[PDB]
Amino acid sequence: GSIALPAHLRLQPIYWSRDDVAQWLKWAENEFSLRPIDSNTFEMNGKALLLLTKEDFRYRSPHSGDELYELLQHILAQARAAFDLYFVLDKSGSVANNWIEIYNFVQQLAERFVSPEMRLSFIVFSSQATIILPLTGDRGKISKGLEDLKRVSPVGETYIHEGLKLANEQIQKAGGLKTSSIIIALTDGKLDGLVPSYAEKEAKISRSLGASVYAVGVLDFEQAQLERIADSKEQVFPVKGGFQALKGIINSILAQS
Ligand SMILES: [Cl-]
Ligand SMILES: [Cl-]
Ligand SMILES: [Mg+2]
Repeated sequence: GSIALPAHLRLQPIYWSRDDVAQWLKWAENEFSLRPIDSNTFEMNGKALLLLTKEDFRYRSPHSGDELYELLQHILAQARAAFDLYFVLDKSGSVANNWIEIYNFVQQLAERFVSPEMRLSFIVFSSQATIILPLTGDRGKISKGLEDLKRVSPVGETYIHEGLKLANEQIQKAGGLKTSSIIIALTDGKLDGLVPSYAEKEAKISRSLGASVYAVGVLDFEQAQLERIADSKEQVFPVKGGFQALKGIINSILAQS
């Protein structure tokens, strides 16, 4: 159910400009090996595009119209799905020179998930874990949540199982059917002592609650270590992957609905 939508394109198509519709068309054509689509085939914005019928799509693109209609529908269906995103953020001394890297990632990601049925929660952890921002879809509270993350000063050990625990406890209380709970751990992978075991054990609880566990490594990280925390190796993304990993995880999350 994956749609490799370009990063630029807003999550919701009703905000697409006339130029976004052209760019969607150019992308769809290379992504899906479609026959040449005239860039003048849909001369309208997203609002207008949502009013065309499938048969209109066929009139306008006899070769690819039905496919483009369904492609839109999937895009729209994932843009309206419910998501609980829980960011588990490493604040240990291992990442002191990389707090920049973690924060700008969390912010880029939060500024994309803006639909009314998307809530976010910010959790930090070092030796202990703390909830900076309780799960909420309130943009105003989320902004203060971001402003608090900027002042985080990284210190301590890497007790990542404490961080996942605070995600779990929130999911227990408001996790629901048709509410894809997602966990995004931004860490460096340097786990000492029993933390690897407790982490792999605690990520299973997340999977036992219906949540999907994504791992995002910062700077130089242990690839194998994260692979054991995330659901699959396909759910591990390097933060240094820039706009390319950032797109990848978005569409991976969106296709969880
Ligand atoms: Cl929309
Ligand atoms: Cl450490
Ligand atoms: Mg560390």
